[PDB]
Amino acid sequence: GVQVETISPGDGRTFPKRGQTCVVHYTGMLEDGKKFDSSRDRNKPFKFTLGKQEVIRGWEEGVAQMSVGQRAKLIISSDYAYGATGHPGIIPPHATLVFDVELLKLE
Amino acid sequence: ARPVTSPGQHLLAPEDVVSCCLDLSVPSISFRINGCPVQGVFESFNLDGLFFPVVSFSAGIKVRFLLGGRHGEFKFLPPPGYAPCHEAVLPRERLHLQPIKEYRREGPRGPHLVGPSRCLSHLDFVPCPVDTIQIVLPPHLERIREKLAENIHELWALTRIEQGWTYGPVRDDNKRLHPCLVNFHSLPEPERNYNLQMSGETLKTLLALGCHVGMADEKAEDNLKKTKLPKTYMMSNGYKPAPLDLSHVRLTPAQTTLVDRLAENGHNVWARDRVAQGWSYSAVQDIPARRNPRLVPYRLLDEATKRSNRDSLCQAVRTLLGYGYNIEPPDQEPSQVDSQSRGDRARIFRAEKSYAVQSGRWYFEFEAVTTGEMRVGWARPELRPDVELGADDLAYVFNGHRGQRWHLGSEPFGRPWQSGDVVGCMIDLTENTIIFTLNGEVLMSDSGSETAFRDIEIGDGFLPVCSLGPGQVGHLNLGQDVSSLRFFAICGLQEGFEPFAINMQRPVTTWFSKSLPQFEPVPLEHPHYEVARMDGTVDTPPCLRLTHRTWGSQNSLVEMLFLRLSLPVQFHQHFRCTDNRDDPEIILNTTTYYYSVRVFAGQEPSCVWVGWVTPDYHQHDMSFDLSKVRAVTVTMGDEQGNVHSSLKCSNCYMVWGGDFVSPGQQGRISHTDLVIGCLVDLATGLMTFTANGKESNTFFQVEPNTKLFPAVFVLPTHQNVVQFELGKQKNIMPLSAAMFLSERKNPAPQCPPRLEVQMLMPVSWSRMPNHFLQVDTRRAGERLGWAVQCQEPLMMMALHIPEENR
Amino acid sequence: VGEIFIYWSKSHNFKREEQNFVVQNEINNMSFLTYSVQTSLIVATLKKMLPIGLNMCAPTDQDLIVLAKARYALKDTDEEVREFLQNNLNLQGKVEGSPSLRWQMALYRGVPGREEDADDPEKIVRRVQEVSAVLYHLDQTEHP
Amino acid sequence: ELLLQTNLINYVTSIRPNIFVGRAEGSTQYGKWYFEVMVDEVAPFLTA
Ligand SMILES: Nc1ncnc2c1ncn2[C@@H]1O[C@H](COP(=O)(O)OP(=O)(O)OP(=O)(O)O)[C@@H](O)[C@H]1O
Repeated sequence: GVQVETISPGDGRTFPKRGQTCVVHYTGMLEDGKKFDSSRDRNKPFKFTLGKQEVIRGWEEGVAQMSVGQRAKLIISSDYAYGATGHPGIIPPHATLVFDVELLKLE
Repeated sequence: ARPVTSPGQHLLAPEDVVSCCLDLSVPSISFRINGCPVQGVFESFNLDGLFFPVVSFSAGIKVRFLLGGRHGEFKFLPPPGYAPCHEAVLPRERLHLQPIKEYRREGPRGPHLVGPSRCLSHLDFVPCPVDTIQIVLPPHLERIREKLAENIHELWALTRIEQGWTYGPVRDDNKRLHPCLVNFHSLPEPERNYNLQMSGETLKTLLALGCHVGMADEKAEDNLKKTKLPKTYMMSNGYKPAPLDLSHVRLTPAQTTLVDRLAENGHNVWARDRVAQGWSYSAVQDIPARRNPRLVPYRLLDEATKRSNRDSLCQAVRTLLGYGYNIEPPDQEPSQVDSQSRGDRARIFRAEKSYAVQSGRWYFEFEAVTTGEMRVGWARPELRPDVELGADDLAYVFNGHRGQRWHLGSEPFGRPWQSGDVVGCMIDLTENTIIFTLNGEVLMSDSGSETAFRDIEIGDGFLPVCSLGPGQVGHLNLGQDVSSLRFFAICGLQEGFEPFAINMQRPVTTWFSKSLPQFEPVPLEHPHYEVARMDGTVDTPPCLRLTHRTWGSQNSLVEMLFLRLSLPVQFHQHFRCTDNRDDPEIILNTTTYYYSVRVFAGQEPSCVWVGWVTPDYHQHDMSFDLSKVRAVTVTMGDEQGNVHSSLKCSNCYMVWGGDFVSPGQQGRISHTDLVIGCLVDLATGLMTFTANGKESNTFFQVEPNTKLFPAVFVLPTHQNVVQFELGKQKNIMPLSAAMFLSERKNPAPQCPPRLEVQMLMPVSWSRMPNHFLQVDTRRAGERLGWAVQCQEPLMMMALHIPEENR
Repeated sequence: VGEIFIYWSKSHNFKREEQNFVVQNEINNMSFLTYSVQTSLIVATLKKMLPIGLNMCAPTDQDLIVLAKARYALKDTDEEVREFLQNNLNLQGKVEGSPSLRWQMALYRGVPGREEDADDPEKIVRRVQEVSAVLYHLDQTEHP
Repeated sequence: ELLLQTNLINYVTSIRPNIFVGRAEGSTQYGKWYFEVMVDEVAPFLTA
């Protein structure tokens, strides 16, 4: 894998820790640029707990790298994502995913 | 979007100062963020036009333009040699923030529809004085020149002393001291030589314009006397202006029209000389830097300076008349600007097709804010955007710029409007008639009939329609608020006519003729162009042939034709790192695809361009050559030198047939057909061309994931023009394999029904958004600069065609 | 003007004398406006003045005007048409039923000075009878 | 790639000062120009 590029800076001090809930807004696009998912569209932040394997490896590591209040672009390879199987109907097999992720707060 | 490295990278956030610098010499565009260099530049871009600062945005921003001087306080000093942009405001305009190519504008009574704007060209700033070097001054005019220089200097000094200029050793505006305020013979050599040259230039341009000048009275020269001037007009050194009196002389209107041309020519010659010397234009005068406020071509010059020059030249011609030389104005000669095609020049706004009315009596109003070219009336739903309103049978309109009624031609009708006049358009479909009223009075034809049109067949229906020429503004009132109509009560209410949108709970949707060229399928009934789908024989692949139906006949249409195949080939997301029988493994494993274009004998290859176009090509250029192609190099580098990437981006990749034309064959009609093959490697992003089986030097490189449409730009020269051959070569797959997934491993050439030829159409109907972003622009202050604010969100649901990326 | 036009429509001799006068004197009715019945000044001046007559009548009176025209087609005299309207005053159109009457009423009541109009049933019958007679005779004139 | 795609997008508009500069042979215009833009307020996500 996962590559992180800081779109906007964060506090730079608070970072997610294992077993700590992370609240984010994400917009997911395929490497071609086609959008397939976005929490801003649903208007509800996505909350997930690190270390529980609730999200894929790319989210795990990339969001662990990000700091509170930071907006970043995450590039996640197929191996670090749904991979060969993919997500039938949404993500084509063997696809790289690009996510615009803002880490709102930690709870 | 190409990422560019900069210290502390982040998306534009509050308290960020973006400094943009344009160097037109390289040419290059460079950026600085908070005073830190942005490690990336644009360069080698097209210079066919005028550049302006621009900021694009969605709702939810507040930004400020800092243009230097009094219109903005630069936070960071401009890089050496770069001028503040506020210096580029033209003499006749005041600096302000404006939208770009708006077709709609808010108004007091309601929204205003706006026609296309007139844009200056980069060539409009090139002074073009008439060629006078060929003319040789007759001696009688030479002697008059000798005195004309002095007399012009006398008038100059008279004006200077009248406005308060006084003599001095050095020239300074505040001191009001002028060194050249001396006798002409005592004038410094350079200025005196320039004055003599200009005085001779006046006579020489008089001759050049076609005017005739010839001595009439010798005694007039001896009769002329210089006017005595008072001691106040007498100069500190002792010099006195001595302009010869011309109270007796009189000027004809034609002579004044000629004086206007003389002043324009003189100013243009002066501007050309100063440009040659190295001067340039600036809103603020800087003599040490060779920047002048008046160094612009005459047409763009300020009104006051124009009047001053006209007065000077009128006095000069008066001096010639006083000397007695008869001057014969030359007759005006016809001249047509033909700047743009009239059919596509005017923007047409119509009601949506679903609002067409097939019965009843309907009324609406059109207020003409300007007095220029505007048409208003009723159009049928199938109205074409390229054709002018009323030129065909689709629309019945009124053009009150000159007072004509337009339907299948123009006839005199009514009278022209002035500014603010309201034209009420009325359609009675029970009587099949159309009526036009100006300011509540029914316009009458020459015969005296009240109805403008008669015996109208209902057909599909009728829709309100207007057409605005360049620079015109009109307010269309469809009557949703009946009290808003100004003359409905005076005329129309009692006659039973009803407002068009009287009982409509929402504003009527409108469609305007957008002038963005678009690729559309060739019509199956096109009068001039025919496309034939030919099956692939044993020795021939599938083909799409273009033929000119009307070649070599009256009404034939010969113009540049831009053609593309409907389906694109898309390059792979990731590029590879670093007999005549196909080999079963190479053909299956190859990523190269090939398609050819056959230019038929009799079609000049010099008029054919063959290649590919991205989904972004929108140039309907009548005079097209490869120089017109858009192209820009984006260069990423390190914080010091060390260029890292030099990518080139363009929308058109093509080769000219003149390159493959043999030098001996050039200038002669060729019996042979010319086959230009194009190969694309979808894995390596490399594009190559072959001519008659010979590799060409031209080659192109494209970034991964690029979409490319096979394309041909041709100026027809024969009944048979070109043929898209969708074939293949040894170990190169056909084009259908790239286009279609199901045929990705099929080496047999195919031309499925979806694949077809499409031609570039100049204009197309486009829906006008019901709501528009509210942008507030205002000058915050002398130091704060100008300010743009947009705070109210506005969204739309967009339907996207995957293949066309539109 | 409507009374004069009504006399023109009723009397055949008036029409023939107007036709003669214009023909012998070579008058130019087209020049006057800027022969055929349309060019006739008697009908043209009415056509010009009629919008004021319609302005008198309120939009509710459209049905009553239609009925009065029907009576004039029945050839009823003006007084008995007046009595017919007087006894049938209730039939005046209902604004609620038709949307058009709503936006017509908007303008009619918005224009100052006409709020007092329609207050008097005698006034209503006056205006309806007059405008109906004028419209009826104009219909006969325009019919070939 | 086959079915038409739909999505909600923001409206975007452009604003310029009435300043036009270009290069041509014999032109009267200067070749180097410079300006600045200061960002006072920005909402990263006013909409989706
Ligand atoms: N702005 C102008 N427009 C038209 N003609 C001009 C202009 N400036 C100069 N000329 C021509 O050149 C002559 C100027 O001569 P000269 O070189 O002696 O003037 P200068 O003192 O250098 O000018 P300035 O008045 O700008 O100080 C004018 O008489 C006219 O012939």
